[PDB]
Amino acid sequence: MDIQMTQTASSLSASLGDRVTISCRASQYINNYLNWYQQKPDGTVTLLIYYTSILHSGVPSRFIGSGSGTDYSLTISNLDQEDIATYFCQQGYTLPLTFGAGTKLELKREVKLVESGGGLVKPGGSLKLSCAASGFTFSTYGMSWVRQTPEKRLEWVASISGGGDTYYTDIVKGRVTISRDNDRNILYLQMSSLRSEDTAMYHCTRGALVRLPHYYSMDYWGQGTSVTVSS
Ligand SMILES: COc1ccc(-c2cc(Cl)c(Cl)c(Cl)c2)cc1Cl
Ligand code: NA
Repeated sequence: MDIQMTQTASSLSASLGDRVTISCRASQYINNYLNWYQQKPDGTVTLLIYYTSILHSGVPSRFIGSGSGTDYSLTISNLDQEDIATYFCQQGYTLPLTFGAGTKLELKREVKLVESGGGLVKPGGSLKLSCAASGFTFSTYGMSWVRQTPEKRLEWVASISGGGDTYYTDIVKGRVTISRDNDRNILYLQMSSLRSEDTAMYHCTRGALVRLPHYYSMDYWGQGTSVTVSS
């Protein structure tokens, strides 16, 4: 069954210099295969921590990731203006990949992925999303689509290995097809028979293999392309 990730706090209110702790609970054991993402106010998503406690490139040791079993946390000390953002945890232990609903921090008082092809369609319509990749050896990396719903949740849609193996979340199976062109360095999502609940911003992400056989982090995110499905 699906692993539910729970972030009990939807927002925490803090002052500059404060220390804040964001909880993340898994509904079952995830073997410490927990990633944390930061989404800035402008929508940009970056990887923050992977494998519970390993800091991603560029992240200062003011951030500490902790936890085991089902109980995890992210602590940010010496809170800075640049930390005002929404933080999401994500388990990478079993499919479907699942995210917590996010915890916003509020104050009191190179590699490129570019998505295109979104649009507005009626239920039952079709769209082809594209993600142009540059700045890395595209054919060696797993790639994914992750959508952000109007309620601001992150939902994994599909992933494809460098060699073309594919994986989908159940609710899109048989309705979308992920594919890639390793000569043109483009990732695709063909969407058919669209449904209203598919309305979301679709982000393409690069997967970094953390531990075999298939524990990944999403180490780079595009800004997304919007899909709207309306009667
Ligand atoms: C059987 O379990 C799995 C199979 C595949 C993937 C998976 C996750 C990501 Cl993010 C990428 Cl990019 C890829 Cl290519 C595969 C993950 C799991 Cl847990
Ligand atoms: Na507030």
